[PDB]
Amino acid sequence: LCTGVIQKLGWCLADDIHTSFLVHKELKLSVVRLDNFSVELGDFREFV
Amino acid sequence: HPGFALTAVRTDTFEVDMLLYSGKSCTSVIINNPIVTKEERDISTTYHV
Amino acid sequence: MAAMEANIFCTFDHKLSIADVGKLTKLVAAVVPIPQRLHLIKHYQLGLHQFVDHTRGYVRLRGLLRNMTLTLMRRVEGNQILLHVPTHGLLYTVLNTGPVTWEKGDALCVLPPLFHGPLARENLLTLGQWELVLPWIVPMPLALEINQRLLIMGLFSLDRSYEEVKAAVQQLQTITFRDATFTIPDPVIDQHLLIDMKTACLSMSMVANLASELTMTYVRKLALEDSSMLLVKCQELLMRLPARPQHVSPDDEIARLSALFVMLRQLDDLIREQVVFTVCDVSPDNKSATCIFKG
Amino acid sequence: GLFSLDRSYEEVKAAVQQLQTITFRDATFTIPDPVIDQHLLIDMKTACLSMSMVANLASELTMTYVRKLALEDSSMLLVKCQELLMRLDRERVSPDDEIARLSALFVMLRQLDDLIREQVVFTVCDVSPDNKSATCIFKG
Amino acid sequence: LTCVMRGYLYNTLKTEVFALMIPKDMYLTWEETRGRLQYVYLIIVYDYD
Amino acid sequence: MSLLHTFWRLPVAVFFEPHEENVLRCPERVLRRLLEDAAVTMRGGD
Repeated sequence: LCTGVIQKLGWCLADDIHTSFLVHKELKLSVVRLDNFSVELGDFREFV
Repeated sequence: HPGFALTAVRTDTFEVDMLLYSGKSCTSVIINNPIVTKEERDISTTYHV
Repeated sequence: MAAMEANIFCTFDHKLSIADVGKLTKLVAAVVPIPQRLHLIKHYQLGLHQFVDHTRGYVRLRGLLRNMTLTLMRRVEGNQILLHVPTHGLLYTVLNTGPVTWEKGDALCVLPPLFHGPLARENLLTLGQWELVLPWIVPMPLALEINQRLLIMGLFSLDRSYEEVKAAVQQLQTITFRDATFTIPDPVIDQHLLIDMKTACLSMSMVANLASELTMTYVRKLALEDSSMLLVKCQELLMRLPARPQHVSPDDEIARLSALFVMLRQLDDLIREQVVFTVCDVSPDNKSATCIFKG
Repeated sequence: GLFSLDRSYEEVKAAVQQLQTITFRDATFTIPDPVIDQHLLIDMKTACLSMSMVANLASELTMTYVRKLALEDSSMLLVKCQELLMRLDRERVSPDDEIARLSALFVMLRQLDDLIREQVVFTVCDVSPDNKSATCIFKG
Repeated sequence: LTCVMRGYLYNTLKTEVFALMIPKDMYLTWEETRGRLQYVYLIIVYDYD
Repeated sequence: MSLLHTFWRLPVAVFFEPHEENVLRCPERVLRRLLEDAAVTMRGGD
């Protein structure tokens, strides 16, 4: 049951989205970056 | 060669420098002082004139 | 680099007579949809008329209207308009167009307009092969039965005779709500409605599979024991075909009920539109009301 | 609520009694029985009746349309849907009445939506040692 | 740890504004060309092996 | 007439290119001619 769930958190200006890397313990992770991010938490709702 | 004689039609677009003449006081532009509108956010504010 | 605009200006390119400006002033506090948000937009992109293609399908217009942005109209003046996007959760005053009569606490939905009677009031902004087609703001029951009836027509169109389908269309095109008479235009079949039908059938079958034997037998047991108006009327719609329950398992049944709730939600949201307003005040003239915003 | 008609049996009494006690984080309160005086109240009975009627109707209704859509379907989920109905069938009409039957299904489905969709009014971030008080951000 | 659950994300003087960091494997886009305003959703799907 | 026994009680309509999945497309004439040609070929090559 509940094969998939979607919840909403955030709205952004599309031009802000950029790519950058993250460093911890001297190792690098590659991430996408949404610069001016404003959050609005939504509840889980499931779709089948 | 088959029994037809197709013709081609095509368009070529150019980039051009123009000149423009107009008579003095040929039209009147009427204006008002710019109107300022405020829009607010916590991060930043923008002003529209 | 560029933020979202909250106040939208609009300027009609064609000249407006005093009658056009008066008709526009009457439209203060109406709900106008726009496809994209900019600080200064033209009347070609304003209104619903742009999406009226050669198909004219109501279901496709309903689907396409959902993706638009909702704006409230303010401060109409000489050749200029001010459109204002309502922030979520605040209180706003609104104007209504349809012959629907509102009340306290209705959940309002936005939909493409129907027409009442002879289509007699459409002389508003006839300027330049363009129309200021407003959407219809209606309370929840009317939108629910609208979506239900289009879905019913879509399902019934399957494999049935064209003449019987036309009789069903004649029945289902007409809607009565709060002693007002409405008629749907263009109940055509469209890809959006086909996808809705596919999802509806899948959800119905999954509900039928998940439902436990207790749920199946409860109707017949209650009908055998009790006799009431609702029970006999619902049995008349059903089909006719003591003992202790052979399976008694609360855990499996509660898990089953959770899954069936999931599938019922999947069936529900097909007919449930997104709530736009909840109203608690009304003008005694019924034209204007103050409503809280959501969505 | 659905067990209201089988209360005379010990199995149903035991199941209901085990149902009443709900256990949560350091809480073990019991939810009162909706069946009182060997009878059920009107709204809860209507909820159960509508639930069971929707579940009973869907089985007969969906079978006729699922085969047509599977004939039209290209994503094969409706075909497996018809297979699911085939296994259900092994396990166990006038047009206006068909229209009224679909209408009945959906109109009673309207009633059930209240119990089907819970709504969140508060989410918390502050808890006191005075724990019976907390701060929340509001949603509606 | 400090967490915001409304609005933008900025330091004490708002001299610096922090972004939301999402790894490339977990980031998904369906539309090929973006519109000015777009929302962020979290999706969990189950592959019933 | 039944030599194949199937788990799934209802067949699905074929789709997608042949590079995605293995399917048995099989005209009767093609199979019969294939067999009747192959039979003699095996015999050809104290």
